[PDB]
Amino acid sequence: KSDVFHLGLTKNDLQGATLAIVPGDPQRVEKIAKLMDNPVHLASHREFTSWRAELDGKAVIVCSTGIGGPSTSIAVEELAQLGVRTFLRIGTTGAIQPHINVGDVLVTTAAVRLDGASLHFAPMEFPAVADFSCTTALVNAAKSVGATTHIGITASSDTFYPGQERYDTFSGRVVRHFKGSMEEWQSMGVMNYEMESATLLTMCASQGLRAGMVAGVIVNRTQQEIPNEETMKATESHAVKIVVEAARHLL
Amino acid sequence: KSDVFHLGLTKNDLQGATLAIVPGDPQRVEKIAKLMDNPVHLASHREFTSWRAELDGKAVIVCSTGIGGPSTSIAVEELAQLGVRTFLRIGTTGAIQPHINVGDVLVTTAAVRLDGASLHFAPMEFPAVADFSCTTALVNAAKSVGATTHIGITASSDTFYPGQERYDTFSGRVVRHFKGSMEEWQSMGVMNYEMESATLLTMCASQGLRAGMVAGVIVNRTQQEIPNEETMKATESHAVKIVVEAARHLL
Amino acid sequence: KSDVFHLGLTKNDLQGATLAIVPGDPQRVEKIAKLMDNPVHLASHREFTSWRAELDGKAVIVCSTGIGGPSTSIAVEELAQLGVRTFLRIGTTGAIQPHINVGDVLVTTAAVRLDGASLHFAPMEFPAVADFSCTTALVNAAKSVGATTHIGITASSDTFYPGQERYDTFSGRVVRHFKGSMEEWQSMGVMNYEMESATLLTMCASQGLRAGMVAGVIVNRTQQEIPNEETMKATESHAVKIVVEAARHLL
Amino acid sequence: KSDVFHLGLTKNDLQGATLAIVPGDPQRVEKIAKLMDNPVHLASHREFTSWRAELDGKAVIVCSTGIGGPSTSIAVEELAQLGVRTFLRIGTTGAIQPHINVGDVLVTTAAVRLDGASLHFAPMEFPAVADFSCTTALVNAAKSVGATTHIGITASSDTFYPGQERYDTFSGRVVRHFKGSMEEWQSMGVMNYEMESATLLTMCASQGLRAGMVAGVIVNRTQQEIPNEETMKATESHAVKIVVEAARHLL
Amino acid sequence: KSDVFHLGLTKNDLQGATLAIVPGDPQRVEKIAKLMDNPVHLASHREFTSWRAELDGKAVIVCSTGIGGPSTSIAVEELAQLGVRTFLRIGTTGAIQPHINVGDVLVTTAAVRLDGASLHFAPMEFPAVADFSCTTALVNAAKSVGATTHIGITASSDTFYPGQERYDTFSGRVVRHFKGSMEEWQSMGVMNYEMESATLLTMCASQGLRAGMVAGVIVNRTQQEIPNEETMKATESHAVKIVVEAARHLL
Amino acid sequence: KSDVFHLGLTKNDLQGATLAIVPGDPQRVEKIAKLMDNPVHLASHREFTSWRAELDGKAVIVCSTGIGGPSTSIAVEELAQLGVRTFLRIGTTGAIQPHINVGDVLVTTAAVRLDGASLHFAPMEFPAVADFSCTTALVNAAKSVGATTHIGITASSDTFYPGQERYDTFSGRVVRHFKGSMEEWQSMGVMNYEMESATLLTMCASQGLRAGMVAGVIVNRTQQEIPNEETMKATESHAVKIVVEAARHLL
Ligand code: NA
Ligand code: NA
Ligand code: NA
Repeated sequence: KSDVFHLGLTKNDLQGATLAIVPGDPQRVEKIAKLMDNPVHLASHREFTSWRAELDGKAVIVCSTGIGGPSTSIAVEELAQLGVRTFLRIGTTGAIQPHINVGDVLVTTAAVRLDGASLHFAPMEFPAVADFSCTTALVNAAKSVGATTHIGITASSDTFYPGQERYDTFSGRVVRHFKGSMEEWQSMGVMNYEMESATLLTMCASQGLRAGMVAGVIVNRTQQEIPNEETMKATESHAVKIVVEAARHLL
Repeated sequence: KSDVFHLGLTKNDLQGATLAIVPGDPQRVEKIAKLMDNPVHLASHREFTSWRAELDGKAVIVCSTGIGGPSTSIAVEELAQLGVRTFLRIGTTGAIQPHINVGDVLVTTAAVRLDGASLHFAPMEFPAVADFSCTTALVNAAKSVGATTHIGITASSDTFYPGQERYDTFSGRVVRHFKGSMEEWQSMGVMNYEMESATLLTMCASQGLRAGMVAGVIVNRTQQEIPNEETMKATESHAVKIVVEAARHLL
Repeated sequence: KSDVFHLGLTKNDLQGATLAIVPGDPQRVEKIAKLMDNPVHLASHREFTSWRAELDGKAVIVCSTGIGGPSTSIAVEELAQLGVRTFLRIGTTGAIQPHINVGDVLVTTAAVRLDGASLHFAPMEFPAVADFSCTTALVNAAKSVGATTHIGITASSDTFYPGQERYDTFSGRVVRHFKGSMEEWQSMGVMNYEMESATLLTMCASQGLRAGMVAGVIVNRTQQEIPNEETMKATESHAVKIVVEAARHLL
Repeated sequence: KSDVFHLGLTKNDLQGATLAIVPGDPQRVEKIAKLMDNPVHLASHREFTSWRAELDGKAVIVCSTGIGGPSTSIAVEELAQLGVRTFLRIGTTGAIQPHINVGDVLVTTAAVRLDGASLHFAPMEFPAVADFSCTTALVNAAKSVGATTHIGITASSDTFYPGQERYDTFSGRVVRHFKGSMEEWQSMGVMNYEMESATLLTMCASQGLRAGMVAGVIVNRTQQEIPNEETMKATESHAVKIVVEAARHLL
Repeated sequence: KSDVFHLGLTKNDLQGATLAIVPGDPQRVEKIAKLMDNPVHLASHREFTSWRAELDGKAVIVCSTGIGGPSTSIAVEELAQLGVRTFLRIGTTGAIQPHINVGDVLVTTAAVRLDGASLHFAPMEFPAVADFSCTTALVNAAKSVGATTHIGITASSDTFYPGQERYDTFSGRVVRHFKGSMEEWQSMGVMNYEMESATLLTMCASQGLRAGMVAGVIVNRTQQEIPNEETMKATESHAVKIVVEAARHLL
Repeated sequence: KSDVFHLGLTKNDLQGATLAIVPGDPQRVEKIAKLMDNPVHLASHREFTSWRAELDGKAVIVCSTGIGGPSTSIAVEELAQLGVRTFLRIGTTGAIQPHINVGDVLVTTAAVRLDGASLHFAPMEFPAVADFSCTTALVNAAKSVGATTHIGITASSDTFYPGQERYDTFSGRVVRHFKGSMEEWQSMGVMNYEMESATLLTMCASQGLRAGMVAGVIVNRTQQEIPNEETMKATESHAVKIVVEAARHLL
């Protein structure tokens, strides 16, 4: 009954939308859609919850990716089969540089490919680079709403734990290749870790699709505080504001 | 109030469970749990839906992993922090060998690592191999219900599309190293594709955890039919019966 | 005059044998054959000594592989051209885990591929995994004769010295990639080192042949004692008993 | 008497310059410098010819890199030791996409790393990405002079011949991994080949330096014409005007 | 009673020998030793048969390596522990270039590393190169007996079958990365295949030992004839005469 | 007007020359040519300065390569299109072994491939090995003029700074893969670092061209002195004498 294998959507469901905002968490989709006009629930299958809304009179889709490159790759492919050509990722993230503060915004120009799915689209030599128009719209949007913004490289990991050098785990073990890797990325000016951008950016850049990514900083691993839940939600809302404002300039 | 970062579970929720049945789809969790005694919904956050039930008087957890190694690695880690030591993967799958029929059951001895998350636990040379006791229990359980069973190697891909050499896609492109890859795996006796076992098996085998995997066949790509909804349901139930029977012998 | 390039055997020499027991040392072949009925010498060319015997009325071949993947790959290929479909490796080995004692038996489910010849059959991503029927027969055989058995992963090295992190050598040097590697394997639960199983298991698993491996523990590198020669021979004989008993269940 | 090993320059020679325009050809340096105020020849050693000039009252250096990552890496390092923090690459290039015409301008967002020197600064997974402020200034400058501009990915090769899949050569041979590579890059949206950007961008992005790249199109390999000398000169001047205008906004 | 783990030799057995002639086949050792003065059998264990003889009044050892890098690496290590510093490989080989005729002699300057054991001594980027003094002595010796000699690169494979692109095998399959590989080596001027030189040369070059290799051509795969037994014997003797003559100048 | 894309040369310019001496520095070419008869300037384009001269009545070309594999690869290809079949590299170099003294001569048998351009001609497994005739001529020439000569392996790096483990740099950073690499090469008997030989030797050895390399030692990194400029020039002249004398024996 669906037109795609996983999302549970038909072409008609999108009502001509060609831009998607793609958060990770299905439970966050509704909140984003409600910033815009006539928000409606389209489907919820597996980790993929999708809502439609209208932005300056144009249909947009908000669709969750789940955690990681593999589910992200399914969402992007199936949305592309449904007519989406522009993908904007919104998230919240840690930072790994001392000058980046909680509440700041990160716009990702390109990703360190510590994932597997990106390799299914392009060999490692190929850059996991964002579309310039999307990045520009995100930077301008952040400037417009008075954000403190950092623009640069993000490390994109297939794991939350060892790939980000976390040792407070069941085994306490980090495999050799990843032990000391965080210090390496820090030394090269990498801003932060997350888990989807290498796949998203590589997939889009090699498939004629436009992608960008913005995130709000909720923790800094170099001066690590327990996040205040109110502050997290405020930073999340701030990043969501930026991604929607950027989308307006990409329609 | 959660004891873990993603699953929204406490140690108390598990009531001493040390075995988890782990399907991919959150909506499949309830149906598996309800085959056992005193099933109770625990939590639903992101792609992770968890239920507790009782098997021969012992608590067991059913928890979804989402699609792909990255979310699987989070579920396994956090379940391990909550006391789970044995993980049984249940799924439905296609097959890529002519002798494997729809309705047959596949037990996976090891995976071809076409993923990224497995590398965050062990270098590529390390085998993505199942635990012998889990594999034995699954094979025995399949025999007990009179299944037609194939035991062998599964190719575990970070993508549904190019990594499984699908061409009916947005771009119709498959990157060089995956072009012709399906024929290679077929020639080497690989049974099927799926998207989580390389991570699950590598992780568990390198972290002192036990893992096995069973799947019901719903399609064969060498003799490809549209699956019948009734047949898929019966195959799902057949495979679920096998995984629960295996769990009985692993408590 | 021979039917194969290296083994010095004809098809008729095997008298219908479809199972081979494959030790490393040519000088050990006769001893194994003599456990069975009507043992006869077939050939001795290079490192390949072969004997025929009968097990429960069926011809079996015992053929040495020499040390390493390359000569093993020749033996397996040429035996396969002579009708052998099942290969059981028997050896004696060190262990690298504290809980494994001298005189214990190891059944290998899969190998860490620290060899070169396995790559000539399958890319690194492919698992060097044993056949489930062979592994089951070996586990059951070990259980039957009262062995203390460990089941799991073996590191399979192209060298005896640097690849197993031995420093009491001519140069005392271990190349960077291998320095500290033993600790890595130990941390991942690897049981032991040997030198042929990655090739044997990868070759067989990718070529439609069945293979398994059992070994007797003669030394433990974590609590390292000089082996008593009588104890070594007894452990060797015990492992040989197990491999022959397993073979009976694979005919 | 030089402050650096190769360039033959002193700190004093730069007169406080912190921005460099870096063409490949030493003979191109004078022409670029003479577009600005008070141009002066500084030094010529090996492939490194350097001139100083003034732009809006501020000192800027023009320095050639030679062909390839290795000489580029020397120039960037030694210029950084002399106070340069911003590097703008100017070149002329072919194109490999049908929609890109002779006389068009290419701004590079990131490079495919088909080089070796980039690996001496960051592992392959790290993106060879341009600085956002530099890329923005180049795009804005191109707009200011009314250029037809394409913004995207460039393939950066350590060779002119096999790495760009040229067959009209001494041997007519292209090694396996480069045979068919051009079609791969074309399918992934790559604009053009050149020979320095992977090193330049990776180096700068991992060392806290800012880099961008602009190039004028002189030939298109999908519709290959012999370039007219007059047209090439005009295109060179057009691109040089763009890089100088961008430099104005980066001082 | 042995001083080494595998060879069954004592320091005394060598009587001060510091040069070894190392054929692959244990049965070839006696014939080589008997060309020199006072030949004596030392030991035969596994694939390692050793004889001592005298050349211009000086002790030399002839010791077999078995097939492949792994057993070769054991022989070289243990001979080095027994005082051997110079290793001369003697073999017979096929050729893969049309200009190389049966009965010709090949002196190997370096090897293509299609093995695994070489990597246990040096990373892949390190050249599997022969010692200049050994190569010179072999070339001079070949000239002294009036050989037709080709000097160049040999491809050194961990397998006899797929790594040398043989298809007349059990499976008839050659894994992707070896399919078409022979044509690649031919185009690059590679003379021949064998199975030990990558390990021998890499090991020796990285461990302060001297190694060279000479081989007599018995077949040419571009103009493939069944070898005549008489011709092979003559070619063997011709090559053995060369290796002994070279040894004279390396004492 | 030129017959090649970069060198600015025609076939006639070479007057039948089939041997090239290839230094790095364009400003050094004239000095080398003037050792021979009738030296004349042919062209100076980019980093490629070429002079013709006559050696024992035969035309020879001296042509600079610039720094690095990429420009070297252009020079070699274009000279080959102009009829050059033999390439002799002359340089001055550091040494990394304690026994090598300033003023000594190094003849390179093969290179460690720490470059990128070599991979555009042959996969990493292929040896970056010099031609035996060229190496022999260089060794004999060094012996003839009373040089103190070391023959062996050179590490060939795409960078001057991090690839040779230099820390007195702008960032002071050396990427993980290269940190501690110098000690590794020293332990394997590598003589020295330079920047072009991996490309030159790999390219030539795989393309049917003959290449060799000789260098004068101007510094030893293990007992590091500031070079005396007079000593440097004398050592340079000594190495130039050797390369020209070798060329006489290769015509
Ligand atoms: Na997921
Ligand atoms: Na062997
Ligand atoms: Na250059």
